[PDB]
Amino acid sequence: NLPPHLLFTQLSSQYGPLFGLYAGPHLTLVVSEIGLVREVLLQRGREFAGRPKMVTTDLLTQGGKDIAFADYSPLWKNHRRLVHSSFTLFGEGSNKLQTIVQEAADSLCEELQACRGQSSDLSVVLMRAVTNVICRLVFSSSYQPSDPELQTVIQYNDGIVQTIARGGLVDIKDLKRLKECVSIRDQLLYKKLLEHKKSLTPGEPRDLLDALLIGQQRGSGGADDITEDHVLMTAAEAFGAGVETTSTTLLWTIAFLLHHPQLQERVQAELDECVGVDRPPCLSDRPHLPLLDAVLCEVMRIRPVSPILIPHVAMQDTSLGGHSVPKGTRVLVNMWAIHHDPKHWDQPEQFNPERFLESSFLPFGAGPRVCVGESLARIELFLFVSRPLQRFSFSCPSLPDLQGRFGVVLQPERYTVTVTPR
Ligand SMILES: CC(=O)[C@H]1CC[C@H]2[C@@H]3CCC4=CC(=O)CC[C@]4(C)[C@H]3CC[C@]12C
Repeated sequence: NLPPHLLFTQLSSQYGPLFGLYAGPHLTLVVSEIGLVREVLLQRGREFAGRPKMVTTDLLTQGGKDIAFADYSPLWKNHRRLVHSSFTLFGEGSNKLQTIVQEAADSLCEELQACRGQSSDLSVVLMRAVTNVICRLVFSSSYQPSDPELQTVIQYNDGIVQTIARGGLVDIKDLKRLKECVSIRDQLLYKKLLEHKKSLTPGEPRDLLDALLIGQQRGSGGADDITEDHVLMTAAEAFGAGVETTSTTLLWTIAFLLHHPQLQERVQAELDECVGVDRPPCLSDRPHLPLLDAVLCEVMRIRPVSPILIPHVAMQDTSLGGHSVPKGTRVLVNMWAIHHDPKHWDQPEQFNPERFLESSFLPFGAGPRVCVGESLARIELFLFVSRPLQRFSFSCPSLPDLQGRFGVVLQPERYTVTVTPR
């Protein structure tokens, strides 16, 4: 009838913004209002920082050794501290990410030239580009578009997406097809991991994978220290969490610029004044591109990639609203609600980047469980989007459907778009 994110958004008007669903022994709360969600993420962030141990996830994360589906704990804090710093170093700390992402936007731009004068479907092409970026950032891969090993990775990532899309988080088989995908994935990375452990300079540099292995190098004894399996799982997750979210956010951006050609022209003016028409845009231009940033913020608001977050589990007996919340309780954060709440947003259903130009905006979550790839994401999307807008104009050749479909993320239905440069 109606997807859960809209259903509970819709019920929040008449009945409350906190809803309790029952199934089996576990209570499941759904939270559709900013104060409540802030209570879960920030205010009692630590209490609700647990994750649920499903069987798909176990396969995925070799038993909860990743970041996303592991419980808050001494081991998980060191692990994430290790991760967070790794990313910071590659993005803010220097220009390895900038370079990776610029040089990839080249390839992407080049691929698009050749697609003129078609009414191409991009999505594959972008998928490729963001996947390549993450291959680069994690292994120092040097694949070009045609490369078969890159093609392997997209194919096992793709299989995992397809598999999960049909089936379970079981919030609210064929589980063998995942194991298969997972195995080829686990092996290929491990190989890369072996290749990396052999050539390893701690001072620096040269890779997210290096950076974890160093961190794991410094690994006194069991209790709260990361094994090597977490390194591998964290590398796998950089794709798992990073590709489909980033590619989709790009797919929406473009989808919306088709509906708003004027706005696409306005951002293109911004780029022309501020950046050359030759120079590639780089991170230092960010402050000087206020509209673009607005556009990006708006896309992330209006079509949240995960309109319901992965559950937050109640680590101890706690409370929410003024209501007690037993240990083990699952809490679904309704990202669509808080991003479409008319109490907090004027014309929340209209695409208006100007609303970010002049509070309950949490595109990356927040609190202990906040996105660990936020800095990387933001840089990815800035760099990617400035370049194609600088080099290309995207028009309709009937306009794409902006409702959205739920794969493993919320995403627009496949569309054709005319791609035209200068
Ligand atoms: C909540 C969020 O936006 C991110 C954080 C972790 C991410 C998940 C991590 C596991 C995963 C692996 C994949 O290969 C596909 C997408 C999924 C299913 C990811 C969907 C987006 C998630 C759920």
